[PDB]
Amino acid sequence: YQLRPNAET
Amino acid sequence: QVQLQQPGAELVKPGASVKLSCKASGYTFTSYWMHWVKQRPGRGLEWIGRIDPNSGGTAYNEKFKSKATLQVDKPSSTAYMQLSSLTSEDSAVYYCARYDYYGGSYFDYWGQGTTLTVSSAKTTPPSVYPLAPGSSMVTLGCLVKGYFPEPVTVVWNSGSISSGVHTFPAVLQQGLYTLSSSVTVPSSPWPSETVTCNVAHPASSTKVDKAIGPR
Amino acid sequence: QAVVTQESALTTSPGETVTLTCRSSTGAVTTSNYANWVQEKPDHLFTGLIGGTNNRAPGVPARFSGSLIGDKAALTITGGQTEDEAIYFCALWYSNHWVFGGGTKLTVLGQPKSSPSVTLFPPSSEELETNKATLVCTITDFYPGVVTVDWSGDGTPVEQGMETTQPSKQSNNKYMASSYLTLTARAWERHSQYSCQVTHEGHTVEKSLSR
Ligand SMILES: [Zn+2]
Ligand SMILES: [Zn+2]
Repeated sequence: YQLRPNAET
Repeated sequence: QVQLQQPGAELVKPGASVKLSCKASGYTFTSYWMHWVKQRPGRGLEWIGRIDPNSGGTAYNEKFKSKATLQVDKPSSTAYMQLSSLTSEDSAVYYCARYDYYGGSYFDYWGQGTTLTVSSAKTTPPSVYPLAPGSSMVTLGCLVKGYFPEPVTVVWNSGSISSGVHTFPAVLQQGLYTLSSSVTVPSSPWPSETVTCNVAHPASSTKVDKAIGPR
Repeated sequence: QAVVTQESALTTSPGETVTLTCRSSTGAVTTSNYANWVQEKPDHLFTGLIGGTNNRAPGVPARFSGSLIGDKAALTITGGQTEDEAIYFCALWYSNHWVFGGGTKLTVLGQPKSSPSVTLFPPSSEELETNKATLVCTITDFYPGVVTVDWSGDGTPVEQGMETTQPSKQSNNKYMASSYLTLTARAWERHSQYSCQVTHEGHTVEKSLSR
């Protein structure tokens, strides 16, 4: 359910 | 020439903690992230977390934040991961994998993994038994039964017979290892001339030679 | 784990195209999952091939490509090579962590099928003197690398007191493995038929001994 990128990726 | 080097294996007792190392060479250590992955041949790979050698920037898998700690030492170009409060469940191969993050997003190079064995079992020498048949051509063997910890070195006739031999990997039942080595020879040399297996288990300062006798 | 799933195993031949897939249990694999494909060859030799869904990792053969197919990530191998026989891992990103798939064992027929060479060893009287009996069954020279090793005692299947090694690559690139059945000397004195049964590529073979 989590996913995407971010500033951690 | 991009290389990541990790010690082959480490033995520890439950409750202890270790500091695994990953020597990086062949590139600029600081411009690539470093990741650590845990593998238990059984239920696959698990991502532990990542560390940015350049900013010290750190990222942990929630399931590993109280178990692992990542850092690096820039001068030596090596990444470290310390595991604490060790348990049997911590036994596994631990890899460090180099990671690019830019307009990119990868895992390129991987060290070969350090297999950590967390066990409170006692050093046990192996019992070496001859493997022979009772009716090229004839296959002889040696059973290295119940030893700890790994490893053990098995040679044949001191290394005089090198082909036809198959040394299998160790199975583990009861917290004690076992493996066996095979060597196939022409039905002429045996039993006419002699075949011997030499088994060495440094951990127990033991070494056994068994001539394979006819059955 | 957050659960990415892959095909258990697949088989292709030199020069053909084979596609591996990767499922996310949450839903459709997306560009934001930054799909990564990793290869593991004999003796824990792992290599990243694809990152961010379709970015080929420098120093990787052009025959490897990545993409999406339906609601899954895909690893396409065009013109397969013998050296591509290995295990392939999928890895998806879920906001704050990576999740790997179970891995797909890919077989690249690069040589002729080779039937298994089976040897059954009886327990040594040396081991029998301690009151224990160990049957050793070595299986070598088979290709592909999948075999099912069963044990029988008086024509009856045996589950306990038996360990088998996962297939191993020989120098000649064929595979090998071994199985052990441990008994008490007394339990070995009462049974007569002991056999190691090896099933390979739809063909079964046995090696037996009667104490
Ligand atoms: Zn990360
Ligand atoms: Zn695995």
